Amino acid sequence: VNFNFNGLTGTGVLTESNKKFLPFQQFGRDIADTTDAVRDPQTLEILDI
Amino acid sequence: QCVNLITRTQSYTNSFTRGVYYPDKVFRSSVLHSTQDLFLPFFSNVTWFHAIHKRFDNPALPFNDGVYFASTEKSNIIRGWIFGTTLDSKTQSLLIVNNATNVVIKVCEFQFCNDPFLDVYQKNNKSWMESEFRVYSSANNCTFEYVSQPFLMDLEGKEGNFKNLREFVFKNIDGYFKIYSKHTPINLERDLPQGFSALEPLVDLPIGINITRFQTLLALHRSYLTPVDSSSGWTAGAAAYYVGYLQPRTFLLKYNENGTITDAVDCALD
Repeated sequence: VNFNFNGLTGTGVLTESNKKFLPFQQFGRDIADTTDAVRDPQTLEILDI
Repeated sequence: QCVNLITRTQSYTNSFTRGVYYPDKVFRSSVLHSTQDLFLPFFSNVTWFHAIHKRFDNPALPFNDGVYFASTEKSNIIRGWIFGTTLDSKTQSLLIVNNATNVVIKVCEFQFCNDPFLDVYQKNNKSWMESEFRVYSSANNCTFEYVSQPFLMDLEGKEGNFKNLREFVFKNIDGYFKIYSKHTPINLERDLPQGFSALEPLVDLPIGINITRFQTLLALHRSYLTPVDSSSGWTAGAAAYYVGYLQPRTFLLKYNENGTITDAVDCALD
């Protein structure tokens, strides 16, 4: 599926939360400097791209 | 009103590994990454002010490229902050009130006193409700207002040993005032502790202003009564606090699996 989260977009599949984050930490950039984890603009749910 | 202390009359110490904050809003797990920004240089001379409290000063602290403030204080006698350049109702300036009830964030054009501080507050019933007020007393040409949670932890800590330490970082980039806070438990009672911790962004105010000088506010009862000994008891040594300046370099950092800041190395140190 394609996704657009308030600006930045992407295309892939989505997975439930597995990590803890930090309550103002919402992005999930990896060692490859690519976005792969983000939280919902409407709810506090971690999702993995 | 305005009370100025006519009779007016800096113990350099060391900060080991303090002043490390998350440089952005991304999460990296168990990797290493380096950025170039304004941190505290490691092992620098930091100015510990007059370690008494009887004693009240009106110093001149210049602001230049971000300020790291750190002052543990029981019962939270430290309550406010001043940021500005001219302080005589010429241009805009910023004021912070951190009392127990709320937090007040002003950008105003106040007629600041040479030593802004509240004196004496008279009698209601064994309690603290303020009666006297002398910090600006005029020049109220502002229509700005801001309410949030008060950053400081609560008051009336009467333990013999030091228990809590409060550290803040104020950064002025592109008129986008960034405040980094950490309330930490320490029990060693000796200056700046030797340890490693992270700082977190919680307050971001986009305003745009020029700052060259800064101060801070206290609040107490010096006499508790107007007629007897109103204001003559104090001299220029107000309180003890740590102020550090910031320098731009590269500060390569290591993350853990939890994403918490674990270690950082300064590139141009050794």
